[PDB]
Amino acid sequence: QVQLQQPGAELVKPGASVKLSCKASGYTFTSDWIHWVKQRPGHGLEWIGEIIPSYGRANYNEKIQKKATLTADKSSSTAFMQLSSLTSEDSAVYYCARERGDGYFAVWGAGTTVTVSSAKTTPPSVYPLAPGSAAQTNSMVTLGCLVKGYFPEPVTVTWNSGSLSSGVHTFPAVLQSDLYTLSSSVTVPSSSWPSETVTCNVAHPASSTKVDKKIVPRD
Amino acid sequence: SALHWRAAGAATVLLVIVLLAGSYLAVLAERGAPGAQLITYPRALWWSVETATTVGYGDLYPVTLWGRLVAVVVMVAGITSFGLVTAALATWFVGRAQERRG
Amino acid sequence: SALHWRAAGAATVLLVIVLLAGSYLAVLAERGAPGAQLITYPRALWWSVETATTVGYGDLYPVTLWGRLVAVVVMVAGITSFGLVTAALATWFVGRAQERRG
Amino acid sequence: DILLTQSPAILSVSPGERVSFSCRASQSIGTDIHWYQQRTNGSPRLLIKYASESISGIPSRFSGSGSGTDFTLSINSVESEDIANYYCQQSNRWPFTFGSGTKLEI
Amino acid sequence: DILLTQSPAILSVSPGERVSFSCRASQSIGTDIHWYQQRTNGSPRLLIKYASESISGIPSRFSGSGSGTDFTLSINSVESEDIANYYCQQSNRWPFTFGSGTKLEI
Ligand SMILES: [K+]
Ligand SMILES: [K+]
Ligand SMILES: [K+]
Ligand SMILES: [K+]
Ligand SMILES: [K+]
Ligand SMILES: [K+]
Repeated sequence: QVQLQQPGAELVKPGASVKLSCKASGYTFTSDWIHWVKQRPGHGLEWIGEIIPSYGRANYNEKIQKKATLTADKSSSTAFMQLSSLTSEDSAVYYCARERGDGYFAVWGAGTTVTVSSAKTTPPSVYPLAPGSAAQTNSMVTLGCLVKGYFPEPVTVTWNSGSLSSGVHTFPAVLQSDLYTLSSSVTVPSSSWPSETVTCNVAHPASSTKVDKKIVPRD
Repeated sequence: SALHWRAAGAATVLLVIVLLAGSYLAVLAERGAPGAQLITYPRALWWSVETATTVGYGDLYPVTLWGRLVAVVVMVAGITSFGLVTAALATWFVGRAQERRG
Repeated sequence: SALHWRAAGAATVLLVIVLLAGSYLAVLAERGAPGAQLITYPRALWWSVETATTVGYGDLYPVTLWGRLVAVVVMVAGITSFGLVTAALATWFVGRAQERRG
Repeated sequence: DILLTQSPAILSVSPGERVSFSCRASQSIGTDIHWYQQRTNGSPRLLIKYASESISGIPSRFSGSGSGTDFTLSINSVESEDIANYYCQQSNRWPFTFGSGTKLEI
Repeated sequence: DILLTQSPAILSVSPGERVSFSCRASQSIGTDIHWYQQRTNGSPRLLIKYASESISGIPSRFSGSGSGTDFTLSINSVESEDIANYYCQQSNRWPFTFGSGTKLEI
């Protein structure tokens, strides 16, 4: 089971602060250290700091402007990272990771996507992508779903609640007028559809929404 | 049993506790200090032993105030423990020699 | 109290004085020598302790004649002090064992 | 602090060919180097610890070597799933640091 | 004796931008580096000691980092009063030595 639980995303207005959480399960020792790593889009992994929950002492990267403050709640096995007075430079995915005091990160959290923007949150609209009536099918058929008008990133798209993985491509979002848009592609044998149902599941952490959109052939 | 043996046993167990506590406390004290190497528990335990025995190779050592204070406690506990075993051994030989005479 | 305890106490206090005097004197002796590292008081005190306990990591050490002479005094005072505590412990066990017999 | 250099930044290899990623430390760190794999939109995954120690769950294909300042992560017979970013990380001196990353291209 | 290298000799930055001064030692000196600020016709002023330790009276804007041979003095959001010469100084080995200085230009 997932050892480290982190929220999917956090939208923060410039100048404001946010407190990220990392909930641990699995074996826990008084000697465990919880680390936080920052990763901006298209860039590498940057070490931020660490904390030992059993004692509460925290250390921080001295080489970068100190934006973080680490704390830990022993009773809920949750580690926290307070980031304050943020700017666009602070937008990135923040991972938490567990180190058994032996130097390496055995396991990582899924990461929390933090977005620093003045824009307001907006859930995505999911539209179907079924072939036109004149498209000729081979032994395989390609279907899809359009996910537009959402903010901030990210959104998670799965097909048939995750049971359908092969032949799936989900394209990177494009930003236009403070809103993101992307489409996801799925290919199944032409014979299996529509007899066997095909549905995409779109989850948007920032708006706490998750919707399904069944793909059926055009009239 | 006799006092010198009990004290030797007690000193040994205590020494082991100081090595364990010292290893843990050294890492706590040293992380946060740029350049510190005494920062993972397994080698700190090794470090604590070579410190308690007074070998001091120089492969590992504390650079911070508290790591050094922890080191001093480890040194003194080690010296005291082995000194106490020596003292127990002397007591044993002395008692026996009296016997060989009467 | 008894002699061995008084001597142990005296040796301990004396050792602390030698560590303090030695730290101060080592810096005085080493500054002026290119490459010397035993040149600020806080680490010299640390150096004096790991010298008196005979650990000798090698992170710090004297390079000048007087710094080394100071080091020798620190070494001997440390060895003598801990040896004297061991001797006091032996005296304690020996006295007690006689009692356990009569 | 220890600078970890990963060059080249991108490696193009043909399928089934053996590949080697390089990681150089600014100073000697024994074998205190660990490797992570991060696929697109995924989280980092431990591949090798202390330069050459295997992690359960990781394919036998992955191996590591080196000590001192020069380290290598190798893959015998690359396949599509190995397309990702690879990072080295040291735990010899505080603070822990990460390499700049190498992308694998097939 | 330890040679302390400060390059570039002059740094031009725009207002409110973060700045970093570099100081490199000819050999490893742990964290035994200290930074001083000297404004025109003024005396030197201690800004940071042992690479990253704060001095009371000095603005939170100033910070230091590094260990070994490479050190950095940083200023978050520069303003006019920061225009001055900046020097690093080591106390690891005798004799103490100073860097060649870096001028800040806005
Ligand atoms: K020794
Ligand atoms: K010794
Ligand atoms: K030694
Ligand atoms: K040594
Ligand atoms: K050495
Ligand atoms: K001895």
